This record gives sequence, C-alpha cells and structure tokens, in this order.
Amino acid sequence: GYDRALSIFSPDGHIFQVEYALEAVKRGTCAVGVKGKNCVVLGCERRSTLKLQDTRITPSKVSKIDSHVVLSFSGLNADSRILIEKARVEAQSHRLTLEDPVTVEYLTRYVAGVQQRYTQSGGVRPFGVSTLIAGFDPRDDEPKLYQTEPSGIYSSWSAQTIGRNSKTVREFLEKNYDRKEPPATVEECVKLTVRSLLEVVQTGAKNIEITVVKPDSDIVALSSEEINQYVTQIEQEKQE
Amino acid sequence: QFNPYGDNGGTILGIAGEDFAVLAGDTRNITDYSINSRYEPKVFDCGDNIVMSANGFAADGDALVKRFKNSVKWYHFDHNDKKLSINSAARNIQHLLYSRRFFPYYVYNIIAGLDEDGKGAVYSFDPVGSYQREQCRAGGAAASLIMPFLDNQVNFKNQYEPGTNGKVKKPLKYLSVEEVIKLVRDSFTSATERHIQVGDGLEILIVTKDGVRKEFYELKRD
Amino acid sequence: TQQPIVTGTSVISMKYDNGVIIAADNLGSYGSLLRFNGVERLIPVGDNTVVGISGDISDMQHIERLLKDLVTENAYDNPLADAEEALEPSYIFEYLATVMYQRRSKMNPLWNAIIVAGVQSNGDQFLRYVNLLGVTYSSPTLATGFGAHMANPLLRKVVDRESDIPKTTVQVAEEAIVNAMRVLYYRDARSSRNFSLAIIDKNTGLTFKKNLQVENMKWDFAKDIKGYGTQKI
Amino acid sequence: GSRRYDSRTTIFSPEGRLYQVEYALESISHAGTAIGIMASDGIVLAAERKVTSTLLEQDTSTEKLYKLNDKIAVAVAGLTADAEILINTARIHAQNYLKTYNEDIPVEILVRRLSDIKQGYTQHGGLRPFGVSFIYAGYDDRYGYQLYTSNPSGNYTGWKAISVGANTSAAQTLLQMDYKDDMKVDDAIELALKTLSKTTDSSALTYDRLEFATIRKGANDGEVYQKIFKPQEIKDILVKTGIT
Amino acid sequence: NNYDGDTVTFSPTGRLFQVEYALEAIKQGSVTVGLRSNTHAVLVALKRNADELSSYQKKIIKCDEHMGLSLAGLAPDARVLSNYLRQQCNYSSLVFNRKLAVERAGHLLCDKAQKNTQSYGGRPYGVGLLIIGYDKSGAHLLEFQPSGNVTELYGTAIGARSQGAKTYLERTLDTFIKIDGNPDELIKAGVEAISQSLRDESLTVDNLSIAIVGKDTPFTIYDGEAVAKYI
Amino acid sequence: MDIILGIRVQDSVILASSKAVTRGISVLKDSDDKTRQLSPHTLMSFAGEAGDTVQFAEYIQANIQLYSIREDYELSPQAVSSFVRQELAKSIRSRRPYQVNVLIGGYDKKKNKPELYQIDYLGTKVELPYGAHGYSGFYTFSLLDHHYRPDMTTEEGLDLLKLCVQELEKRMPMDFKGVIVKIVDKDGIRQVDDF
Amino acid sequence: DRGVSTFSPEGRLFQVEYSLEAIKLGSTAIGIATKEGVVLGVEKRATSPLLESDSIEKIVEIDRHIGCAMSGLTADARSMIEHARTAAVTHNLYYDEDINVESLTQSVCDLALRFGELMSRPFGVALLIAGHDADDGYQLFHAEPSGTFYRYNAKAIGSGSEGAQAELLNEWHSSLTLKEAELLVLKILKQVMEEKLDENNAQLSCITKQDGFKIYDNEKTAELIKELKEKEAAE
Amino acid sequence: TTTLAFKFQHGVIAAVDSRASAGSYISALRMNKVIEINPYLLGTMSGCAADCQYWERLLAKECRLYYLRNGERISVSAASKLLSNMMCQYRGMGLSMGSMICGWDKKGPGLYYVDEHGTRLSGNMFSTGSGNTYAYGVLDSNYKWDLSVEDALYLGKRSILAAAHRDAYSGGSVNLYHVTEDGWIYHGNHDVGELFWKVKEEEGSFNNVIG
Ligand SMILES: *[C@@](C)(CO)[C@](*)(O)[C@H](Cc1ccccc1)NC(=O)[C@H](Cc1ccc(OC)cc1)NC(=O)[C@@H](C)NC(=O)CN1CCOCC1
Ligand SMILES: [Mg+2]
Repeated sequence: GYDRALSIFSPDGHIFQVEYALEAVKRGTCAVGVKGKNCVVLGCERRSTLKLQDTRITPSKVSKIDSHVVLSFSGLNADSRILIEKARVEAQSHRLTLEDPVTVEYLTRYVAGVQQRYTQSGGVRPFGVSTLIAGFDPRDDEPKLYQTEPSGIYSSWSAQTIGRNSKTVREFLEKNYDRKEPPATVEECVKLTVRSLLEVVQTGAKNIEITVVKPDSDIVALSSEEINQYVTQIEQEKQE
Repeated sequence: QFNPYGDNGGTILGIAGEDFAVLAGDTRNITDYSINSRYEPKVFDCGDNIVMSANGFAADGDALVKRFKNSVKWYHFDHNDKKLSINSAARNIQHLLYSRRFFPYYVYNIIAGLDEDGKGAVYSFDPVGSYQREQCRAGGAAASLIMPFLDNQVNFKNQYEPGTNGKVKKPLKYLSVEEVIKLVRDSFTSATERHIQVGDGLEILIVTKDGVRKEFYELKRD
Repeated sequence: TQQPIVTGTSVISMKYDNGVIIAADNLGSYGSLLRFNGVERLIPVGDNTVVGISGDISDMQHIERLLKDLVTENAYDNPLADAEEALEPSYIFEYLATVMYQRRSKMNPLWNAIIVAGVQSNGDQFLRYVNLLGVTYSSPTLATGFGAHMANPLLRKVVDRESDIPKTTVQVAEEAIVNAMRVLYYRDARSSRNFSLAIIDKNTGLTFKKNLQVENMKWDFAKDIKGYGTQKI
Repeated sequence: GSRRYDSRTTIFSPEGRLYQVEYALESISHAGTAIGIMASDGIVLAAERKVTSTLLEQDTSTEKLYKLNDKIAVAVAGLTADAEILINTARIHAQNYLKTYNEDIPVEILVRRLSDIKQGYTQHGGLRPFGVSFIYAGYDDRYGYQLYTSNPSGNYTGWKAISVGANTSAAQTLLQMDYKDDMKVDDAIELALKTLSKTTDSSALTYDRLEFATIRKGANDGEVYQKIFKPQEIKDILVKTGIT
Repeated sequence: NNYDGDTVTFSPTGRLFQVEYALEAIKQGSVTVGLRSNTHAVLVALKRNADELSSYQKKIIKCDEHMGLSLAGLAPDARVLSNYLRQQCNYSSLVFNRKLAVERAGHLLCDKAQKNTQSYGGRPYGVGLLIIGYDKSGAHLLEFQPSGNVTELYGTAIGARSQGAKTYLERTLDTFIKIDGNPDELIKAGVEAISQSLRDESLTVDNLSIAIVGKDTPFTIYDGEAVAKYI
Repeated sequence: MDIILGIRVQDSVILASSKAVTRGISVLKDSDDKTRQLSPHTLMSFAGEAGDTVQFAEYIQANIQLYSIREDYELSPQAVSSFVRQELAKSIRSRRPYQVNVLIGGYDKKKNKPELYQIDYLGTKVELPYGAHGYSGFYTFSLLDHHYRPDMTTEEGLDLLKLCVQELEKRMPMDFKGVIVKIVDKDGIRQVDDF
Repeated sequence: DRGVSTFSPEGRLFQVEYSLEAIKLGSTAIGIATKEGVVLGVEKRATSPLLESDSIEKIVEIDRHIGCAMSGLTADARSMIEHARTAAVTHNLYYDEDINVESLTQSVCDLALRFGELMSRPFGVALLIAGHDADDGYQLFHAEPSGTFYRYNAKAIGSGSEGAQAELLNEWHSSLTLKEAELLVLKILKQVMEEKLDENNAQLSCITKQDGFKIYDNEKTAELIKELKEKEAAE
Repeated sequence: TTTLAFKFQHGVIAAVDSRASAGSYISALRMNKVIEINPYLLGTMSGCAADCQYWERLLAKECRLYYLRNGERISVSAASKLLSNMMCQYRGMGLSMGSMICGWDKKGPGLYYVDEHGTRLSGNMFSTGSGNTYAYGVLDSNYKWDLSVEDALYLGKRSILAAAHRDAYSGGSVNLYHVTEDGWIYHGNHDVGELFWKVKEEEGSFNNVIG
C-alpha cells in the first residue's frame, strides 16, 4: 500500500500540509455560528459566481449528523462529505452501543479525531476543511457550538466564523456579541447572524443560508423570503 | 481419536495461617493404574514469596507454572523490580487460564503466600480462571475426601461448645504452623489409605516473612 | 489427529551409581505384522545422551532428524561445541518436550513416548520421560508401553528409591535391564528377540551395544503341559 | 528507494489547491464541449466530438454520451478511457441499489457515489486523479428532472443549465442569457445547439461532429424515455433549428 | 553528502553514512566503562541529567539473572535491543532449559542491527551497548556497535571522552584481569577507569551507576547510596 | 420469542406481538415489546431465537435511520422490506445465521397505502393483507380468511385481531401473556394501551 | 525528498528535533512536585474572546492517581491520553492494583518512536505526567516525542519554558508545601504569559494521595491568584 | 446458584447465595457472586464462575474508561448493553453467564437482566440460577413498590433462604446489597444454617421442618 509520509515536520517545527489545508479553508465560502439563550443559528455564504444553479438538489452547506446535531463547514466540498458520512455512521453506532444519542461534544471530538488521524497517517493528506458543529445534548436546553480544523484541535465557541473573510465577520461578532446577555430570542439570534454575513456576503439575495436549531431535535432551514425580510429590516435601520 | 488431555492424579492442599501459609502436595505421578514416579515435585517456589501448584493434567500444570514464573520475571523488568503481591499474582493467573477458555489448562491451581498486611493467604482456581481467596482448600483427586475434614478441623464446622447443646458454636481460634502441619499430614495419610492415586511422598512448602521452607514426609507406596 | 501405523514397542531404562542404562528392541511392527526387523530406536546425541523412542516410527525418524539438526545448529558460531557449550541431556530433553507439547496443543501430535537418558556436565545422571501429550516425569527407573507394566516392577526391585542408586553397579543394572528385555520377549506380542542397549557412564562415556539377543530362555516345561483342563495325552 | 520518483499526486499547494486536480481541469478545458439543459418536461444533453475524420464510423461510435441506467445518462468531458472506468462503476452501483431496495437509484445518490470515488483519488492512494468531468442528466420520483456536474476534485453541484469542457466561460454566459425557468424541451434543444454553434472552435457545426440525447416524460403516460440520437436524427434536428 | 539520505546507499568510497551518523550519536552519549576478570564482569556508567531538578538517566539494563548491558546513545533504542535480548535469553531458558551464551547473545544483536542497515525505510540503531555476563565458559564482556559489529573484550569504554578510560584499561590490562574472587577491587578498577573520562564534573552519589555479575553473583545494579562506598 | 401477528386494513397496518419472555422454565417478563420503529411510518415486529431477534432488529433500525439522515428522506416500506430480506438472505448462508422472523408494517406516504410484509429467517418475503410467523397462523388464518375485508376500518381490524388472540388463548398450550398492539397509519405509529 | 527516520550528521533524528521546535511554539505548562502533592498548571491561551475558555482542556486525568498536562500540537495528545488511560486501567484489570507512574510514562513513551514508512511522524506534543504510587511516592515526569522521559522535581514546557525553568531553578526546594507550589506555578505562569493571568486564561490542578487527581475550579484558582497578588505586594 | 434483584421506592435490592458446585460435590460454601463495578454499579453472577468473573471484571474496565473519556458515570442501560455486546461476540461459543446489572443513575435506580445469548431485559424484578423459581414465589407474593429499606432487605434475604432450602445447588450464605443514589451499601454475609433456624422461629415458617 501507499505509505508515503505526506504530513511531516519542517525545520521550523511546522507541518506545512496541515497549514496548507488551512489555506484551503480560507478559500472556502464563509460559514458562521451564533448561539443564543435557547438556540443556535448556523449561517452560510453561497458564492453568486454560480448562477443557473438548481438550489433544490445542490448539496446544502449545513448537514444533519443526527436529529439533534448539525454540521456546517468551510473548505473543500468533497472532503467535507467524507467527514459528514463518518460522523453520521458514528452517531448511529453510538446509539446502537450506548443507547443514547451522541452529545455535541462527543461528535465534535470524533470528527476532530478523524481530522487529526489524517495528519499523522501514511499515504494520506489532511482534510482541507474546518467545521462548525452545533446542537443540543439529549434532554438538555443549553446550546452547544463547537469548531474543528484540519490539525484536529477543537473548542467551544459562544460565536464563531470560518472561511473566506472570516477575519472581518469575527471582528464584527467580537464587538456585537455580548456574553452576559446573548440573543434572547430566535429573531435576535438570526438577525445577528445575518448582520454578520452582510459585512462580507455582497448581495443579501440567495447568497445567505440560515439554519436554526432549537432544543429537542427542532431543526429548520429558513427560506429565501424569510431571510430577505431580515436583510430588508437591517439596512432600513442602517439608513440613519 | 486423539485425546489431548490426561489425568496424572495427585492431590494438593493449601492452608492459610495468621502470619503464614502452607501448600502441600503428594509426590506421586500416575497414568491409569501405573506409577510414573514416586517423587515428582508438584508444588513450586515461583519467587516473591509465592508458592504454586497446578494439579490435574501434569503437562498443562507444568506449562501454567512455567508461564506464571515467566510472568513474575517480566513483572520485575516492567515495573522496577517491584514485588508481585499475592492478590496481583492471583489476578494475573486468572488471565493466564482464561486465555485458554476454549481449550483449557486442565488443572486445579492453588497459590499460597502472604498478603500486603503480612497475613496468610491462599487463592484457589478452577481450570478456566474463576478464583477466590480462601482460608483453606484441598484440590485434586482426593479433594472430596479432605475438604470436609478441614471444614471440621480448621473452621470448626458442626462443632459446638459442650453443655450449651447447639446454642453456642466452637470459637474460631487461629492455628499454629505446627498444628496445621499435623492436619496436613493426617489429611494425606487418610487420603493415601482410601485413594489409590495418592501416596509415595508428601512435600510441604511453608511461607513466612522469612521466606519459603520445605518439609518432606514419606507416605505409603501401595 | 492421526493413528500410529508402523510402531516400536517398549523402551526401558534405569539409573545406576555412575550413569544410566537404556534399552529397546529392534522391531518395527505394522499392526500384528512383525514387518521390520532392523530398526534402531536408540538414537545417540553426542557422546553424553541417548534418546530412546517408542510409538510411531515415521514420527521417530522425524525426531531423529530434528536431533541431528540440533547438533548441527549448536555447532554454528560455537568454538566450545565439543566442550563447555556442547549439548546436554537436559537441553535435548526440554527441546523435545517443548516440541511434543506444542504438537499436542495443535491437535497434531508426534505419536511417541520418549526417554532421554544421559549424563550431565557435572556428572549427574539424567533420566526423563516425555510423550505425545507433553507429559513429563522422572524416576530412577523409566519404561514405555509394556515396559511400564512389566519392566519397572523388576527394575524397581534393584532401585526402589533415590538412595539405592549409589549402591547399584553397572553390572547389576545391565543384568536387570537384560532380564527385563527377556521378560518382555516372553510376554509382549509386539516384541522381538533382537535389541540394542546403551550405557552412558560419567567415567567410561557412551557404550553402544548393537545386535544383542535374548538368551537363557525357559521353554522346556512346555512339553509337560497338555490340553486346557481334562486332557491327559 | 522508490520515494525519489514519487510525484506526490495528493498534496496541497502553498495556496491550498490540489495540483493534480487543477491540472486535470486544465486537461478537461481542451476537451470537446458538453452542454446540459434542464426543462420542465425533460432534459437535453448535447456534446461536440473532437476533430473527427471522414473515415470514423460514427453510427457505432460513442465518446461523449453514455447510459448509466434507463433513467440516468451522462455527458463526458476529458479522457474517455478514464470515464469508462467510472461509468462501469456507476452502472454497477445503480444495479446494487436496485437489487437492495427494489427501486431505481435516486439521481443524486448515484452522483454522490461517483463523486466520492473521484474524491478518494485526491486524498489517498498516491495515484493520479481521473481527468474527467461529467454532466449527469437523470430523473427520479423525488426531485423529478435533475442536472448535475462532477469534476476531478470530487465536488458536485446541481444545475438548470451547465456546460463542461472547452469554452465553458463563453458557453455559460450564452446559456445564462437565453435560459428561462418555464422553458420546454424543444426550446432547450434549440438553445443547446445554438450555444455549441457559437462556442465551437470548428468552422461549422455539422451532424458528424455531434452527439445528442434527451430524457423526456414524452413517453407514453407516466414514465421516462431516454433517446440517444442517431447520426441521421442529429442531422434532422440541425436542419429543424436552422443551423445547417 | 549525496549518499547519506538513507541507509540503503553506499558512498563512492564504500561507506554507509547513515550508519556513521548513528555511530556519532554514541559519541555524544555519556561515558560508560566495561571490564572483567576471570570470575566477575563489571559495568560502570556515568549517568547524565537534564538539569538540577531532573533525575539522572539510567544507563544499565538487566537482561537475565546472568546477563545485562549498559547503553550510550539513544536510550529508546537500547530499550528495544535489551527487550530483544530479554526475549532471547528467555527463549533459551524456556525451550532448552539453557542459559544463553554471552557470545551467542552478541551474534543475535549483530544480526538484528544488520537488517536495519541493508533495508529501505528503516534506520540503524542509534545506540552502543556494553554487554557483560557469566555463562558456562566464565565471565564475558562484549561491545556492540549499531553497524552490527560485536566484539569480545577484556575491557572497554564507549561514549563521550571514552578514549581516556580505554587507554587506562589498556595499561591496566594485566592487573585487573587477575582480580579474581574480589568484586570490590574489580569495581574500583572500573571506577578508576571511568574517572579518566571525566572533565569538570566528578562522581557523585546519584551520578554513578555500577553493575556486576560473576560466578556466584546474579546480575545486580547499584545506584544511590549503594555506590557511595566506591566514591 | 413466539407470537407476532399483522393485519393490513383500509388506511393502516396493525401489528400484535406477545409480551412473554421465557428463560428455562421461568417467565422472566410479561411486558416485553417485540418491535422497533425503523422510521416514522415503518414498524418492524420480530420473533425467533433468543438474543438474535433484538440484535438484528436494532441493526436494521440503525441502517434505516442512517439512510434517513443521509438522504433527508424516508424509505418506502417496500424498499425497507427488500433491504431487510437481503440481509436475511445474506445471513442464512453465513457461518452463524440470524434466526429471526419479522413482520414489517408501514404506511407508504407517496401512494397513501398501508403495507404489510412477512419475512422469515431464510429471506422469504411476501406482501400480505394479514400475516403471522411460527404456529400463530395455524390458529388465526381461518378466522382471518373468513372475516377479513380490504375496506375494513382500524376499529374493525382491532376487533378481528381480538378474536384471533382469543382463539390463540383458547387453543395454544402456551401462555404468551397477551399482546402489545401497535397501529401504523398516515399520522405515524401509536400504541393501543388497552387491549 | 528524504527518509522520515533519517539521522543527521550530528547523530540526531531530524523529525524528532523538528517536533521539539513545534513544542516550543506551544502554550506554557508547568509542573511542581512536592511531598504533599504534585501541582500541574497550564496557560490556556484562547485565540479569541468568543472562544469559551473552559472548553480548553490542556490538563487531563489519566487515572485517579495520575494526571497529565500538555504543550505543543495538543491534538496529537488525544491518542497518547487514550493509550495511557487504557494502559492504566488494563494493568488494574491484570494485576488488581494501581500502576506505577514511571511504568505508565514508559508505556506512553513506547509510542513515541513508532513512526516511519505505524504512524507517519513523531508526536508534536510534550507531556508533563504527574502522579503518586506507594513505591516511589509523588512523581513528575516529562515525556518527549524522542521516547525519552526524565523525572523532575519541577519542570516547565512550552514557549516560556527556559525562562520558567530558570525561575523554578531558584524557587524549588525539598520542603515546599502544596499551597506554596500552587502560588509558585501561578507566579511563573503570570511571568511568562503574554496576556494578564486570571482564572479564565490559566488553569491549576493537583494530585494528592488522599483526594487523587483534581482539576481546580475557576473560583478556587481566582482566590489563589488574589492570594498571590497580596503576598507580592507585601514586600 | 440463586440470585435476585428488584427495584423499589428506595433504590434496588440485590441478594445472592454463595454456593458453588462441581457435580453433586459442593466445591465452595462461600463465593462472592456480586461484583462491585463502581460505587453505583453492581453485577450478579449465575452460571460458569469463570465466565461471570472474567467478563464482569472486563465490563468494569470498560465502565471505568467511559468515566475517564466522558468525565461522567456510565448509565446502567449503557453498562448492561456493553456486556450484552460482549456476549454477542462469543455467540454460540459455549459461555454460561446469567447476570443482573444493578445501579443508580440519572433516570433513577436501574436494573437489567443479561444472559449469554445476548439477551438484555429491563425490569423491576429478576431472579436467576437453579433456584430462581423458589425465590420468585416469595418475591411475587410479598413485593411492593412501597417497601421500606428494612422490609425490602428482608424480602431478598428471605427469598434466597427459600431457594437455598429447596434447591440442592443453592445455599451456603446470603450476601445482601442495597443500592442508593449515594452508591451501593453492603448489608453483610448471612449463614443460611443460622438464618434458617432464626427465620423458622421468628416467622413461624418451615413448620414441616423439625428444630
Ligand atoms: C449455582 C451454585 C449453580 O447453578 C450458581 O450458578 C454458581 C454461580 C457462581 C457464580 C460465580 C462464582 C461462583 C458461583 N455456579 C457454579 O457454582 C458453577 C455451576 C456450574 C458448574 C459447571 C458448569 O459447566 C457446565 C457451569 C456452571 N460451578 C462452577 O463454575 C465450577 C466449575 N467452578 C468452581 O467451583 C470454581 N471454584 C471452586 C473453588 O475454588 C475456586 C473456584
Ligand atoms: Mg494409596
């Protein structure tokens, strides 16, 4: 078998393949995650270079891993499918062996472990993908939002963004998001998620995707018109 | 058809004192109605103040002891010459036996020594690895002959204090090594009389804080 | 799992004051057929060990080759192969015992009963038995098959315990062995008159005697025996 | 040892791109243009054969349009040999699904499977990727008529109209201009051929330089029919639309 | 230069640079001395610490009751090779009821190290070993190099500044070989030998490591206050 | 385990499964639910060798749930039944086959039709208006053959099911401790708590 | 290119030496061993204020009697921790006892050099393994990707290691109490850290014979930080 | 063997005998048939002693690893399933193990029966072994959810006594356990010989037996 060590240390103590995998994430479309008091919202950019697209059948950016957990990403699209499939298999494997659905933290730890494994295994390259994993633990009303990256490190975030121009939207979130009082309602949480994407997106038409996840496996994706109403209200307040 | 097992007879006996332990076994080795050897040692000093005897099928018994002695050696290498405690040895032997759950070591194993508080300890095993610490145990051919005698003379079972008539039991004293060795010798002399596979010789290994000591006694050769 | 085809019967042996004696007949039986009459079942290993084998002859020939290869392998990169690092009876035995027990544990045994007789470096007598089950034991006298039932009782009258060994001379021990071989010829239907005898002494070394015959046999009394009860003529 | 001669086909550039995937796409950009147009009542697949000869046996020839099953077809852009390896795998996958569930495979599931195979060659194994871009035209009872594309990266996307191969930039602009949502198959047929006729590197677009196919519910009642156009039928539709 | 990228490549002069670089790791390692008489064999090792808060890296490893070694270079490689020796010593005992000859132990180490010098992908061992033991032919001392070369010696030393101790033993050859039935005097000669390789630092209680094996002496290691006697 | 029954009426599928679990000569449990929800509109009851039944059912459940998440779509009862059959047909020629018989009751939301599939451990699939496994059919099929109509209501289906259980309770030597009844229709799966 | 298991002309493995450079870039972790217990402390170093700092888990339990702190590529530590936990509990299964800290550390270090062309590269993380057993008492070990482990009375790893180690050189003595060690870790962490030390960006932990391995609450650490400030202002 | 365990208002009672047999020969008078997996988890043992000891001690290894990875005690449901999955690997290989996994977790007190077939049953009351039928007789007629800790402990004790008396392969002594939300509590070893005569006098039962 092909055993070649592709991810290796350089003289300065860097693993370039893992770092170049982060550059692939930087190229990917912007993804944002914001957790309110009783919900988490996942926002995703859709680049408008691709029109004549069939939005019914085109792979959505946010993917359900289980009925209570979702996963969005930034980076290589093909790479993300492999992590999502593995995560989905593990989610069912956990229910089958332990008789409880995975916690969001466990699922994140697994996906992060897969990414890490691909940084010190022979014949393979790292995943050019960073993920935002969000949801609610079974019989728990505390929101959960985690991030992973090609190196395999993961951590919990009150709010986070990844992908292209993520530096700008993170800048926005750092000054707008208050920890002492997070978005109390769904509206406020979605509004803040749309506002953050409007710093980067370009047009607020079909370029913004929003997915709201609430406790007890209550996951819904907002439509174009519903999002467009947020886009309208934000700019009308801005004209002042 | 090839039968991979055999029966080499013999009988073993372990008794735990207050600050000592004994492991005794007859020295006769047999197949069917023939004597192979009148003196074939069956109880071994395995190191770390532990004595061991695997009674039943001699080939499996020699293999197990040999493996446990090896396990003690590697325990020293791997854990900075740390002493293997009797409870740790017992657990280790369970895993040696269960590694063969589907092609068992056909032996009844006993180990004896001192626990980490200096008190006498005896551990008993079955062929597939179930074990337990006990105060006394006879294993092998004449085990059913000897055990009831030890229940009576070591644990004072069915013995009550005269005058009370079954109301007050005989109190559980602790026996001395000299008293224990008498029960061991009488146990084997009685077993030799009524069991054809038992006889020739008796070898006793006594374990104290000072070390392992041996005692040998002749038995009837018929 | 197999069955033995061509077989060798009893191997008998005993310790004496300065060494060990071992003996075995020269027959290779094919069931009830006394097929092969020139079979050597005592196989010397160096000048200090003799391995006596009973049971399946094809497996014996295999073991014979393992021992021959063992000597070859021991000499490799060994300047002291004919001195301090020469093969000992205890090394040869433990090797065979390891092989026998491994083969039985794979349910494919070497269908044999082996007695390794020899003298160690320190002059100590070595005599140990091993068989197809990997069962091992040692005794002042050892015998396989029928020898266990008929020879041991006779040899144990000479050396009944360990303390009788220094009192037993090579002449007495050899005489006992030779008498035992005669008794086996009387009573073992799978035995032969021709046999081999080996003596390993700590002083005189290895003496290997071939083409020995059972002699001084009692048959004359048979003429008087008539019928099976009531017949007089 | 062998390391000396390893090109390392599955590595990132400093910019975070996959070298071999990018170079495979460069290869595909020289391949004959293939166009897919999805309408309300069917799908059109049109493709240009590369500089043919008069001595090429066209009626028995197939380099662009392949049948995966009765409901799904693909247009190829790139190495034909590479495409046939993947096509046969996709045909097997569709049959495995049909054997397992006793239902025809949904279009996306088949597309995802092939795209995952392509992805694998970019992440592990040390082998070169498949120099192939597909346009998948198919139908199932969930989403109805569907167009997808996949490329050597293993990434796939859904489309109303799309082109792969040569001059996709020009072709996509022309499709984006004239395409409408309420469009029908007969109109889509005309759009596909007109787009090829303007983007082609050849002097003139003729029947012998084209492969053409439609997937229509224009089959007797609620069912779908695949039509791989014959040379004479391509010649007729070229006259009908007013190109020759 | 162009021929040191892997162990599978000879240089134009017939040299194996990866093996030579592995040999270099031994020279960087702390000094250890080996010497024997006809009755006993002794290892003396200068242990090295990382700093004042750290412990002193152990240098001597026991392989059997009658055999053991001291290391100089990559310690993990010594653990791998000593583990192999433990298994081989143990195979000889379990199968043949035979204590492994020290000479044969050297031949086994040579062959194990050699395989790593001729195959692609792997690397040579980066450690040197001094093996002592007492077998049927008396006391023995071996020097192992990861090139595969194993040498039986009366005395030797490996590690940094080992040339000083090696010269001393070369002078003292006729004296220390005759130290029979006197373990303390043989150790003294070893401690005096390793002292010739010291600069700036001296032999302290947690610095010095000594091992001995002999006729009626199992392989035992002396550390801590057990070696204060010899300081 | 022992008795599992199934009946497909006008607008629903009804599955009845015994509650008894026996080890040796002792009935360990009299409230065991011999069923697993494979998807919101698909229920599978099971009966066979001890241990194998639950392991197989949960394995099938995990696979269908995995499919549902991957495609964000519920498989038709027919597709699920075919998947289950293949697994059993695959299993029968394995080293140690799974000795499990199943009934799959589902409501096809596309066709708006209830569907009942009977599959035995060999992988023998049949679509039926009513079905059973083991000896259950010997007692109950005569009643079902007589009384069954395809336009029956759910309530009439339950009444005919009661008659089947009453016949089983009269003529079987075996005390199966009553049945848990579940209904599968357009609105999903629900349990009849009083039967 | 070149072999992964290649020796340099100086006699060092290139990859092992390069992994050590990655560890120098890691966040600071400090361990101090005393006769009343071993203290482990780490710099969390959150990359952003929105990152929930309590999810940063750089101090980890291996067993009840063994703890562990990490520095470097912390993702690499997860498989090492998993192996350590397995080795600890497996030995308890085989021997009905706690495993020696040294033996546990040795088991972890056996993984280190299992790389080649096994895993494709060495670990890019160093571990401070602290614990207690009956034989050798309270112990602190430093496990490197070279496969080497040194025992330490006190040790600092990470970006501010050489500065912290020099400080530990002066401050450590054999009669330190547990409370004194806690303040000493906090003091040195505060010295080498970029951002201002508080209960949210720094974490303490300890291992005692009685209570076993414990990670300190942010409320408990906050008091020790306040106690530190006052005693430094006292002179 | 005879073992039992049942849920009630104040947790779960677990009672076992202590006899071991090898044919008609009583090989052990006092064996521990309960394993303390953790302070809140118990495991009863019936069947092959070796199988019961090996696999339940291996379960404890796996339950301990769960705590280390998740920083949280394993549930009774999950623990029972891990064990049933082990049994399913050696499916048909000849293992003999009947066990009840007793404990307290978030859902309250938990009780699962698990056997060598891979069976896993949740319930309020179970009894395993050669004498389980005798124990069930006493349990079924005297069990309530509203039992006091004192009366519940006696019920499990008395139920084993019933089995020890009638079943030839059950006896020796009774080991009692009481599982609470603060963990399990050992309620001692009770010799059946002494307990029988005591219960006979105090309760008035076993009238047919002379004493
Ligand atoms: C009752 C006593 C018998 O049904 C009960 O099931 C016990 C359960 C048990 C559980 C854990 C520890 C001890 C006892 N079973 C036994 O005692 C089993 C019964 C049995 C016999 C034979 C079997 O093979 C088909 C299966 C089950 N006995 C044993 O396991 C017996 C073979 N082992 C021992 O007696 C081991 N002891 C003997 C004394 O030294 C320590 C080991
Ligand atoms: Mg007798």
